[PDB]
Amino acid sequence: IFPKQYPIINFTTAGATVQSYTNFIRAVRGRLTTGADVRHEIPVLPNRVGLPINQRFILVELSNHAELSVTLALDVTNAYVVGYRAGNSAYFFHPDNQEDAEAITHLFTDVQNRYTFAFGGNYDRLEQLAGNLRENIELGNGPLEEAISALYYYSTGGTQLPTLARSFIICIQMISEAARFQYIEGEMRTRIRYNRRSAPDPSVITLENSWGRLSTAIQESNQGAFASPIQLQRRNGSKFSVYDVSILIPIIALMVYRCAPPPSSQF
Ligand SMILES: Cc1nc2c(=O)[nH]c(N)nc2o1
Repeated sequence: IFPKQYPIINFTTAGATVQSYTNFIRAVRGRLTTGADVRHEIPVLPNRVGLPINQRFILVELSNHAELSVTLALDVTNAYVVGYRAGNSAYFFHPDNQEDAEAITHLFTDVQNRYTFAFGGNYDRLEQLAGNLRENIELGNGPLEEAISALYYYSTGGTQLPTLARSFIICIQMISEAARFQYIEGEMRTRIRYNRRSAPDPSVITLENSWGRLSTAIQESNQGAFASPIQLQRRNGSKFSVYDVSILIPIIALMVYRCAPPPSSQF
C-alpha cells in the first residue's frame, strides 16, 4: 500500500455536543505537532524545510448526519487545507509552487478519479468564487453539515462553484482556524451548544488575518515583550493593541515556524 498513511481523525455532524467538538479539535492539535518546540510556552509547527513527505499531511474524516464521508487533507506545517476526497474522487487546490505540487502527489493516491482546481483555496481567491466574504458566510454545526454534503456532491454534478468555495471556507475556519486559535474553537463551541449558526465577528476575522504575523512576533519577542504593538480587532470592530505574549496565551494555540529556535528553551 502507500508508504505509510497519514493519521486520520473522525468527526460527525450528528451528536452536536460541545465536548465532542472540543475532543475533535484537541485531537487535531496534538496530531499536528509532537508537543516539543515551544516559543515562550506556545507550541510551534514543524519546519517544512526538513519535513519529509511522510510527515507532511494529516487527514480529517467528516461524517454527515445522512451518512456521508469526506476526508480533508491538512498540511502539518500550517494546518493548510490542500484538498479532499469525496468517496473515490479527489480534488486538490492549485499549488503555489513546485515543491508543494510534488508534495501533493501523495494524498489519496488510491482514488479512481483525481482532480486539481485552477484556483487556490486561499481566502482571497476562495471568497471571489463564493461571491461572499467570510463575514457573510455563517459558521456552526448547521453550516458545517451543509458544507460536508456539498463537497461530497461535487463529483455527481450538482456542484455550483460558488457554493463549493463557500463550503470550503466553512470547513477551513471550523477545523483549521479553530485549531490555530483556542478563541475560535470556543466560538464554535458556543454556537454548537445553543444550536446557534452565525457569521464570524471582527475579532475572529482579524485573528485569522493575523495568525502568521502573531507567530512571527511571538517568536522574535525578547522575553515575551513585543517589539511593536500589534493592533488586533475587538468583537465590535474597535481595534485594540496587544503588547505581550501573555495576552495571547489563552488565544493562540499553534504557531508556524518562523526563525530558528533559541537555545532550545523547551525542557
Ligand atoms: C488554515 C487554512 N487557511 C486556508 C486558506 O485560506 N485556504 C486553504 N486552502 N486552506 C487553508 O487552511
